[PDB]
Amino acid sequence: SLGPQVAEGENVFGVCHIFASFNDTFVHVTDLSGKETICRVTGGMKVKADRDESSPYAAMLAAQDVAQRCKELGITALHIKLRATGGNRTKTPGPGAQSALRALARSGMKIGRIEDVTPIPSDSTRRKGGRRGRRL
Amino acid sequence: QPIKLARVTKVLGRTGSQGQCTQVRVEFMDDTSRSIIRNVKGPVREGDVLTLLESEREARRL
Amino acid sequence: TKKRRNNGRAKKGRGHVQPIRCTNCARCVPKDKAIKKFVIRNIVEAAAVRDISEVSVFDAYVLPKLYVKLHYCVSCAIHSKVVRNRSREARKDRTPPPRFR
Amino acid sequence: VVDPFSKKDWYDVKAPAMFNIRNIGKTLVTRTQGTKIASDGLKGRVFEVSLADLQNDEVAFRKFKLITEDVQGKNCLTNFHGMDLTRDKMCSMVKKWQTMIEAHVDVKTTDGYLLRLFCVGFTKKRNNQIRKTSYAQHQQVRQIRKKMMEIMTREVQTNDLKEVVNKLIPDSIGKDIEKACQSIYPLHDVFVRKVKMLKKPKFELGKLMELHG
RNA sequence: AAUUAUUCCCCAUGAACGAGGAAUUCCCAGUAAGUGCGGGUCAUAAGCUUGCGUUGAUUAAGUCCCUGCCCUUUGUACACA
RNA sequence: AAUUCUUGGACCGGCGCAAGACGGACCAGAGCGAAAGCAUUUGCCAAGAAUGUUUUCAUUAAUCAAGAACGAAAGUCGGAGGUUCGAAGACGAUCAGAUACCGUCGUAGUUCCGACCAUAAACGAUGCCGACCGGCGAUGCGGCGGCGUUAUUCCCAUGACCCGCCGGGCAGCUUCCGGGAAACCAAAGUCUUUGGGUUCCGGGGGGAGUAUGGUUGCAAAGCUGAAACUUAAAGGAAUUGA
Ligand SMILES: [Mg+2]
Ligand SMILES: [Zn+2]
Repeated sequence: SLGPQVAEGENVFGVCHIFASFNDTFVHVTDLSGKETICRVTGGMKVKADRDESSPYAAMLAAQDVAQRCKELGITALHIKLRATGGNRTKTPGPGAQSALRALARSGMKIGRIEDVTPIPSDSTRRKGGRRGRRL
Repeated sequence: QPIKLARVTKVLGRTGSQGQCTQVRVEFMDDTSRSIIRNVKGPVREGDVLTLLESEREARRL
Repeated sequence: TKKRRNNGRAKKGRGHVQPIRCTNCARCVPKDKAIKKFVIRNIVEAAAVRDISEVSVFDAYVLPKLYVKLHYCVSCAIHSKVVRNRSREARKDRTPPPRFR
Repeated sequence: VVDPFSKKDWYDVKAPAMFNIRNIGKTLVTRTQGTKIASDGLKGRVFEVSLADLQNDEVAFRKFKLITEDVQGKNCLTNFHGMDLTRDKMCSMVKKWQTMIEAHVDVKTTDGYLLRLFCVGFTKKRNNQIRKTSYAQHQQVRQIRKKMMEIMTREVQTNDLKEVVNKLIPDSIGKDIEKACQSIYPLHDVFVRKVKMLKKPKFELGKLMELHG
């Protein structure tokens, strides 16, 4: 529980992987390596209803618990790696992306550098749903 | 945060669901040049004063 | 009766154009039949920018943008109001709508 | 009922002598409990650092991958692994009404390291051009791509890895290709999109500690 | 002609009701509301209605969110639609 | 929402490995091909339209019964493969019911090699060859002439722009050429002022692409293809309503 960095100026950086699907949100802090995990609070751990796992609210709760949990270990600032589902599926991030990123900045952390890391394929395998799509 | 005075310079358009908020261009009495857009309840006139609790946030123009 | 000259599509002298999966459905539409749209968006919406402009470690780091190209099938395009129905005269107008602000 | 972060030593990370800001940050490890060792589990961690943070303050769109190939003592020693342009940059460059020319060469340094470099270049629209398009014919494209490969190979092949990174810190390779292809078709947004690492020589320490001052 | 009290007067009897759930109405200036006075019905006769003055405001000078109705474009194998 | 997956650590983050698909953005009313169709790099092999030509042969040509080559997808037989997706299936929902749309799995298939199959809204719903008949601005390939800008600094000479011209090609806008039932069309024009050449093919709607024979195929099925009977309409474009 002791990052031996200087009390005055030294910022200890983590990196927060915000995987935001359209029916879940993840907020997951790691080393600059990306190997050693510190926190992972999902949208679904906080709220107990299936329809609001992908909420701005649930993502706001998740980022708040992550912010509080990582402040104790002594992670001061965070780099950001945002992503939607990707592959064959959507490449627009979920509605929890904005509220989560906002929430762990309202909660007194520092924001380093942000970038999209969605798995964008060269050209991909056949997408789920028939030739005639998802008819409803 | 210190409470700051924004002065209405030109009333633009009416907004809200039931046409209830006047959206107005304000010119800051503090900084010479900074002019932002704010949604305001009640009746507002061209050339009077508002007391903003925050002098950074801005309302979405239509 | 003949409604379009270019049969609702921008194919003239091919025979075959490879199909694309719609971004709302997974419906197969030809590459040129599809209503295409290029959304260049700020990662942080409108007000979040101000909170992340102050809680940033750096000095005027121009926070990045989000580039997403979307292909809609005609039904998905009309349903989402990306396009709308038009007059017999206005149908022929190919100049895209003005984006002044 | 075991606090899992009680047994965690923090380790300072060090970048090689080629960059201005030496230390990248800190790294977590578990105390040597049993047979598996802290330093051995810590060896071979890949750090993706933006060149803005790696230097003092510059371009933030170029990133360098760095491998902790050895640990000396309370200090991870990283070494050049690879390179990649950011998604935002690559997506911003690729726009319609022009020709995108892509090359890749599999070339080896004087020391063991065998890289795979990917170059990219877009046809520039002239200052008085009224034609919308500004496309390159197929033979003009593959004459450009042949010249891309010829420079990319020459620049790396003849000198060692310390000097090829010194070339990738600016974009001397991309500026050299861009000026070279002015006669065939004027390109503009020319970079070395990506650098990959396929083979390393069998690890040395004296060769690492020359790169670490 | 008053019991199933027409109405009115005098003494006595002293019920719920402590500002009102879902839902919903009318209304912007001498207007809302409080207040009483006349006309109608009328042998008897106003808790109604139709007019009159007296006292006299808060809020708003906007919109298509709600409920309605109205238009233009578009589609149709409907035309006692 | 549930079916399903997971403290025998799923989902998430990191580093490696293997497999089989596919070639994003650049990618356009752009290109090529007889049509179906065709997109990562490089090499090899043969072909091809257009332009250029004061070369050659000198009617060798146009369209075509018979006969013949190629022919998306699905389907069939044998071999290799099986990542994704997924007819039938199995369940979970929804509903009055749901043998469906929505969900979780999932077999044939989806991919390659060698043999069949020969149909598609296989579409421009528009045979091929030739002539004449308006305008305008772009666009792709080839040639020609021309201020100037730019890269080779050393500029001759090559590329990149700039402004026109000529020939083929994918298209576009415009008009009382003219045609048409109109929609619309530089062809769907040059048609009662009716004839340039030639192949295929339609004759009110159903029965019906049905029966029967013959033929091709392993099968599915393809090609050719009626009649009795039934009926006063079915239909095409455009207008006003609802
Ligand atoms: Mg076709
Ligand atoms: Zn769709």
